[PDB]
Amino acid sequence: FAKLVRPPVQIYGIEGRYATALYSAASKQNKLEQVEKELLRVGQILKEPKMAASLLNPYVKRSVKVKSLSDMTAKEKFSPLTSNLINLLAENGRLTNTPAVISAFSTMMSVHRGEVPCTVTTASALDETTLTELKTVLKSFLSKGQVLKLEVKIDPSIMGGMIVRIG
Amino acid sequence: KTGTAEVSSILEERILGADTSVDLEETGRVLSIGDGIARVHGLRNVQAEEMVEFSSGLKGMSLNLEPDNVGVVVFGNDKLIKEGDIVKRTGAIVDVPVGEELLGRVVDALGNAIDGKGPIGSKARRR
Amino acid sequence: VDLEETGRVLSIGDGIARVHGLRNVQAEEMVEFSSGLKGMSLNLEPDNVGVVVFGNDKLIKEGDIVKRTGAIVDVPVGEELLGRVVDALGNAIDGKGPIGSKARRRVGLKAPGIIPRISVREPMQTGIKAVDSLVPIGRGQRELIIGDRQTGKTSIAIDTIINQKRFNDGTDEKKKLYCIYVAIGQKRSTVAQLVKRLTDADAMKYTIVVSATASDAAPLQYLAPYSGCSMGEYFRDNGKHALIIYDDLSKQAVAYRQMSLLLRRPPGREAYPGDVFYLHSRLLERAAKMNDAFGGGSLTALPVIETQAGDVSAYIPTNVISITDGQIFLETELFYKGIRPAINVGLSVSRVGSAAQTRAMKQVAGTMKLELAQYREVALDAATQQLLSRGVRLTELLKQGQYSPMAIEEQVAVIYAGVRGYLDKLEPSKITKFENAFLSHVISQHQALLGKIRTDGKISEESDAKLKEIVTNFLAGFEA
Amino acid sequence: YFRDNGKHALIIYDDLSKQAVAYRQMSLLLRRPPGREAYPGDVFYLHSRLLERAAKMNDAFGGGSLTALPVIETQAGDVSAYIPTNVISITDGQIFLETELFYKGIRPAINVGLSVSRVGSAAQTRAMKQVAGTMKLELAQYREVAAFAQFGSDLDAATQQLLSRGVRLTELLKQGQYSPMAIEEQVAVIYAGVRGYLDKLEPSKITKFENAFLSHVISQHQALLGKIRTDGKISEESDAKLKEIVTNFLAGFEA
Amino acid sequence: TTGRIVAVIGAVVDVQFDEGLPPILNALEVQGRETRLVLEVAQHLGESTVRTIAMDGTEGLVRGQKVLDSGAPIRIPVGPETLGRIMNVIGEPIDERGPIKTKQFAAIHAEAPEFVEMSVEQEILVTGIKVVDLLAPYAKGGKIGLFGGAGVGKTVLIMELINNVAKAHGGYSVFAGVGERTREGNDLYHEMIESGVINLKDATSKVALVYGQMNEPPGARARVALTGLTVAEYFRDQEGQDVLLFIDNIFRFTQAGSEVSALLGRIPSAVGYQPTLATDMGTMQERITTTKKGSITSVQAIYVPADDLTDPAPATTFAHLDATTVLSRAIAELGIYPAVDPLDSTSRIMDPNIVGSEHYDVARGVQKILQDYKSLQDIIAILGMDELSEEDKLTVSRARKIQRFLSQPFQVAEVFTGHLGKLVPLKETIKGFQQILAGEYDHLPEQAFYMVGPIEEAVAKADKLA
Amino acid sequence: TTGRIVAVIGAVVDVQFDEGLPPILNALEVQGRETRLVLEVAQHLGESTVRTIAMDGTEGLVRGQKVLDSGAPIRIPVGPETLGRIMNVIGEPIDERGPIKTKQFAAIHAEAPEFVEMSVEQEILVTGIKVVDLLAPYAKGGKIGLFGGAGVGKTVLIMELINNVAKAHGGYSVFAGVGERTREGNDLYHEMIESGVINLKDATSKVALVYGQMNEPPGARARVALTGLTVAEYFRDQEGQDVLLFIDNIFRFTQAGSEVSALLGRIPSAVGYQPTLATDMGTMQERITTTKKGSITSVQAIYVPADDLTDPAPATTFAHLDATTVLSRAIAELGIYPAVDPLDSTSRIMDPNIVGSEHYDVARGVQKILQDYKSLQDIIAILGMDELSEEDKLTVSRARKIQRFLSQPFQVAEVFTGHLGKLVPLKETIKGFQQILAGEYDHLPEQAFYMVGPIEEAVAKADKLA
Repeated sequence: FAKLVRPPVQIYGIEGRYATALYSAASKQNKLEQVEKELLRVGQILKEPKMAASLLNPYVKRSVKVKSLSDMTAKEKFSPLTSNLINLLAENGRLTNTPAVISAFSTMMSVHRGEVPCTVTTASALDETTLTELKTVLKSFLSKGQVLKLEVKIDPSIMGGMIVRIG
Repeated sequence: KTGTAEVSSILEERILGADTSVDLEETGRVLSIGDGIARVHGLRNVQAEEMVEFSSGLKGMSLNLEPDNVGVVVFGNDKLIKEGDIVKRTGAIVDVPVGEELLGRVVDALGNAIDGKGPIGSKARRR
Repeated sequence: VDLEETGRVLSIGDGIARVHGLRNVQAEEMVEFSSGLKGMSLNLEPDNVGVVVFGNDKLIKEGDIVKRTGAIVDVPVGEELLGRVVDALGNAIDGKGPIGSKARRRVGLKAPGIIPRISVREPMQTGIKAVDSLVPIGRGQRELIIGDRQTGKTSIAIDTIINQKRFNDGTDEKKKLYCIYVAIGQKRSTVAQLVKRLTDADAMKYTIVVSATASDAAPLQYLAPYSGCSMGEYFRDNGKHALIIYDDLSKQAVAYRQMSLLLRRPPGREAYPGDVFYLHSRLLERAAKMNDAFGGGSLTALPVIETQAGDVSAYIPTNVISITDGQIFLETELFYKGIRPAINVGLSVSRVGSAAQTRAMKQVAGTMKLELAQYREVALDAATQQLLSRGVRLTELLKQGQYSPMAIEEQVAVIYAGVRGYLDKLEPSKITKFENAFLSHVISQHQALLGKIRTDGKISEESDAKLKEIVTNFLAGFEA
Repeated sequence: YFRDNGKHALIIYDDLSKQAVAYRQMSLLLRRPPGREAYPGDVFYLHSRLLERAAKMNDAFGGGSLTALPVIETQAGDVSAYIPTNVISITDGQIFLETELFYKGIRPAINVGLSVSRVGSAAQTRAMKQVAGTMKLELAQYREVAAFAQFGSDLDAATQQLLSRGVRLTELLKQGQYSPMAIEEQVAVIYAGVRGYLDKLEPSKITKFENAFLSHVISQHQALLGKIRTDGKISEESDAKLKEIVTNFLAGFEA
Repeated sequence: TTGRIVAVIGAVVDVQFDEGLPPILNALEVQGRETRLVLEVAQHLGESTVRTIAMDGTEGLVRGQKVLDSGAPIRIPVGPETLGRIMNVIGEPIDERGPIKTKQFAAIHAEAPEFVEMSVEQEILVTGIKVVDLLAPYAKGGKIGLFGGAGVGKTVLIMELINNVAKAHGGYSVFAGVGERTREGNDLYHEMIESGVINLKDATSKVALVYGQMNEPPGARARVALTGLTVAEYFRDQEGQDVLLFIDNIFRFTQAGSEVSALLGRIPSAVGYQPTLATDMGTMQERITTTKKGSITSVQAIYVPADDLTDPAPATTFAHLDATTVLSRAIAELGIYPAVDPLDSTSRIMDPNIVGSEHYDVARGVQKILQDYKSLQDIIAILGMDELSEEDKLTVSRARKIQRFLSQPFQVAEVFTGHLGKLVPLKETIKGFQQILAGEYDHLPEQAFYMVGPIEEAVAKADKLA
Repeated sequence: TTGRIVAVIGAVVDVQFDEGLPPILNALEVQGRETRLVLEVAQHLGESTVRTIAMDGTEGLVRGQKVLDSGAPIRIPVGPETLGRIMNVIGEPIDERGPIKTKQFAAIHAEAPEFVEMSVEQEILVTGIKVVDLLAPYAKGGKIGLFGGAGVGKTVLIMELINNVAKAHGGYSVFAGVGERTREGNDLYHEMIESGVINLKDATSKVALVYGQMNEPPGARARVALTGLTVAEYFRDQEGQDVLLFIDNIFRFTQAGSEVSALLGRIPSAVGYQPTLATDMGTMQERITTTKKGSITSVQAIYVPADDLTDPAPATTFAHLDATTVLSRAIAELGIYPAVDPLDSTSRIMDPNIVGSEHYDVARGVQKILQDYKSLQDIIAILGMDELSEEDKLTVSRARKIQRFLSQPFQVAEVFTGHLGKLVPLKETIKGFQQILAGEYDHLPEQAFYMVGPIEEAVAKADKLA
């Protein structure tokens, strides 16, 4: 068996069944953030195009899935007991699905002990707290100028479409 | 694969590398259990159609050797059976007691008493 | 490498190659597998290409290179097929090889507009009495030839064709008729034989035989009619008058269906998916009698369905019925009666037939249709007994043992005989006999008249009278 | 609500047939199944739970009711048809209305053999019960000699009369296109036939008899009817009058 | 906004516009598709991908190719300049008299007018057909749906109806050729040219043609219905008119929908259908009707798949029908024209009062008579005659006349009939059959009622014989 | 390439070949196969993993196995020792009388004879049985579909056919006991042995036996047919011979295949009918003909599935038919040996056009008479013959004579019945019944005609009777 852990993010199923494993596996031993900032650097040294198709080549033939990161980033110490799960991902073909594991992992990994919202007619109200609407009043203390009518707008809509909606 | 390796009985350590467990060859973990179908993780050189033994004292047969797991027909219950359960091979596909000495003997399909005549004559068993 | 115009076969085993790559691809491109097989990039999936394979797949090992051809599927069109038995690709599988059409034409080439077309009126012939009389038609006309297992069915076409031999071998600048015989599903010997007949009929010269024997990888066979379609329109629009015999779409449909389901694409009714309708429409709407710009064009489509148990109840038949401009049901039972030809007349119908064949013929034929009708109806009084007598004669008179058609003038003539009851002055056995003799008589003598009748397109009183006279004596002294 | 508030509510659900169609559809679009006949199975349940909510409640609930008249409009009388089977198993009968009869002009067009109320008597006035009880039978029997020997042509002379009786009743059970009534009136014509005063009449004119007859009883015997209406039952008054009326009035209707 | 062709699986065009996702129904124009390739958004699939429908050809659609959102759902010109024009689905000619240009465009998907301006009741239109008028008294502005088999003289009939009606018409007419044959439209074209009521001194003809033929991809066929509606609603409501809306054939629409359903990833309901089939019905059908804002007399050719009516599609349809017109193939087979199954063809306003109940009643006796007579048919089928009953023997014969009497040859389609067809006003009709009810003919040749209009002439037809 | 079993889910053995995935239908031999578990490649699933179909069962197997792609399909010995020998599909005895090893081995990937190779006419063939030859005389290369009752001397009949042909054209035969009921094939053996047609004195008996029993996989049961088919192409072309392909039952094949299609999860056509049912058939069927170096005429035992014919399989089948043998248990019941269902065994390829117009006509005359005669049987049935005119009575006699004359004792069972057969050369035949038709002999006794062969021999029997 294992033990379920989730520090905020948190998807459940389809990579989210997966993330919640290394979530208890990295959070046990607490190599979690050491592997976040690992996985973050790897999020782009992977995603590239010197390779569009040489660190994420899946196939032209299988050989990549034999090992290409079981061997090219186990060519990196990066990922040194979480590079086993990338080797699984490399064999198991989900190697293009990593962006949502790492997004789950990092919007996981910050916000991993944090809270994001966005109410009505704000939109960058998107942060990492432990308490709420004391903090988003602190965003109205950026200046209450600039907010709750733009970015995303009480103009047509909240307020403006509601008097149209009564008819 | 999917879910059964986002299954972190497996996965939660495969990360780490860490694993070492059931043979997953000759043993399995019950992946799912419902309906006397134990999707049993592992088992892959299990005899095909092998009657196995459960970590519930029951037999099942590892019928479908699927690439990850084994669809194991449970020769019985499933409440009792739980996930992760070790399914240990027995090695063995069925043989049944055979002889010619069941003449006067009422059995369960396995070639064993249900008569309540105690046990039957079959000194032999036969695949 | 290019995995963007070429791909490596990601999976194939339903014989549909999932190909990774080819990307830069269009949509609707004819591809090539490395197997010299062609495919059509059916699916531009975001990721790989579902390619319907124009071949077979023990002919392929995985990862196979599929190269774009960079061309959207075309089929040869032109006139280099007139004399050819081809595969759809237009390779003469007679074994003549490339003696095929130089031009190729996008198999995508929809039905001309309404306005582009201008209706039929084009006398269309078979020399097959029944047709030319009773379901007379123009040329554009989709008309279903329907009846079971070469029960002469196939025979019918031969006579039809045969009449056109003289016409194509004539400068019937209307009945220089390109036959497109789409041979669908038909075992090769069968075709060979047939072909042979046609060779003998050597109408092949003005004829495409789009050739699908049984065997054949279906998507190709499937493609084949469409191929044919491009070509037939090629005549049509280039004025010329084409005849397509789609023989039969039943087989396509199956093939397709088979294909469909395998494509894991739905059914519905009869397990087929409904773009089997689309199939037929898309193919057949492309058939027409054009306007004048297209040289009045025609491609007359004689689709064939060789029935299975007259179950037209059958959706696909229904489909077709509504599409078609009539159907000719041939009745096996009659055939079995010996009735050669064996038609179920009742079903053989041209709603559309009107004023697009032969006015001459109408003068006896209209009346005949009617007469036969009544004659059938009484399936006693003298009135009817005549009809019966007459009728039994008439039965013979559209009877026409396989391997014979006619030009019209003769047809009107012999019918004429019956309709003046001259054949009633016989009884059925002697009719044929009469006919042969008579025929050679008029042929000789009244060749004047026969030529003339052919000329007149409309029976003239004169012709009637001369004919009558000819007949009357020919008849009278020879009541065999 | 009405039920529980004593109110007797009548719902005509016309129709659940369509409802299912939607419901499944909805399910399917949710990928939530297409059980037998493409409908997922708890559409029965759907309705069961729905319809159990139609009941005649005790007085604590005001005694009210929710009378449920579910409707199913059949495609071609297709009733073993899932939802119909279902529905049948909840319903305590089905009122089959019969088309042939319709074409015959018989509207209502019923087949009452295929209309059933297990319920029967809880549902009616005595008035009607008294005249109707027999009538049902009289038709039943009438039908039967159309049927054992599936010929409308007869098997016994007795019945050549009885058949007349049946036939008369046939004219009577019809209902005018766009026309309801009330029970004493209904009984009025029914008594007339049941106790027979109009087999001494031709069957088509029976209804005609009613127009007059009815306008008469309405006129006169609203009195009498006053009684029948009162009794919910045909009374000695009513009856006595009726026997007489029907005969006399009928006599007047004719002659 | 622009999309990428992300997947093309035929004319189901999976588009990813990442440039936001405009409505479900936002109409798209494909870039790199010079030939105006409309896709209509169907789903917001997620992933900024929509499933859209090309209605059209999928030539040269590189996966990635730019598709430009048309910024509204599909809009079409509507304007009087459409009449006498064969407009395709796409608001464009196929009159090929240059573009069918109009003042206003309309988004073609629309609301089903509210109940209250909808006139709640209607009045029987007269078709000039005994059989019709008498038996299924269809209503002006109603939706009359012509169930009928494949080419079953329906097509002939509708044309004849056009013939009978459209001429006489005060408002105008629309023909929406849904999955129509290019040919029939042709035929029609010429007929119309011919008729000259598609007068070309009129792009304001008496009839507007909107065609969405078979050869189109379904999306087009699917959509021609909406298109046509949109125009006509405009003429009815907007141009006040009593529109006659000839639709031949909605089935083909339906089919077009159904056809896509699969590869709308949907479960295509029974037989392949649509689960939404019904909503589909509401959504067009409820849009067409008679308001106080005029009448859309809605003539729907309905192919009855495999003449299967139990067939849910038709099964539904009846509900929508003010007039259900069932053509009897069975009858048709008897060569008969009027070939109807009138014991299946209805008008709700077939119900006494409304139509003059006598008129009706005269019918009720007939309807009955035939029906009983129908009943007999199993018995007869074996048994023929001689142990049955006499009265029935009479009815049989009478029915047999009646049967014949409904028959009427084709006036237009003398080309088809040979015959001249006939046309019968009410009286001869009501009387006609009624006379048969009087059995005035029961020594007059029975079949002689065949292919007649007036019973008089029929009487005559018996007579020349004896 | 080598594979490992990656999944065994049943006999779909998903093997991942760890190297290239060679074309489909590669026979792979699983190593760790005591008995040749050839896996026939079914899919290139990708992964160089195949969906395979096990030729073997699944019994107790471990996975991850080492499999060696045999790099080509299933190979079997072909050439003459297969005659008088029973091989399984793998081409390995089940005669259990040691090895066949007919010199060339084959992937049963012998293919269709192509357009150029076909005789562009194949003509009439004869069988040595009168009934056939006049009325339904075979065709060289052609497929005939066979009905008739379990060992009505059926089995025997077949054996006799095998006898006649194998001889008469220098032919030889392939017997595919397709889904043979193994015991019954054992039995079958014994008759053949018995009959000596199976010569143990020559595995160059008249017949090569392939038995592909019920106990084999569906695939195995399905595939034995091509295996055999492949053989007949050898004997045809290569041995130049006139192969007979006895398919027994093709239906049992059909089933065997059909199971596969389904089971592959692959949609088989409707009602479970193979998707590809027609191509399956086709692909097999097209490999039958007169090439130029021989003809493989197929003798197809056909169990009409569900006695249903439009039933897709037969529906298709018909396309491959030319001629049909309906044997008549009734004719058998009439004692008649032959037992043929005469007018029911057909050639519709018998045409005056094709065979002699005479041949045909004579046949036709015979057909006239018989058929009509049957009509008379009915007359006679109604109130007994007594009811006829004498010529007809005569014809009845002729018909009957012809009946008796169809009767031919059985040569291979000249011993068993004691009814010592004949073989009928055609001319004698056409003439034979025709002469009976010429009615001279209609005097002559009728059992004369009973169990004879050539018509002269009937004359002999007549005198000798007399």
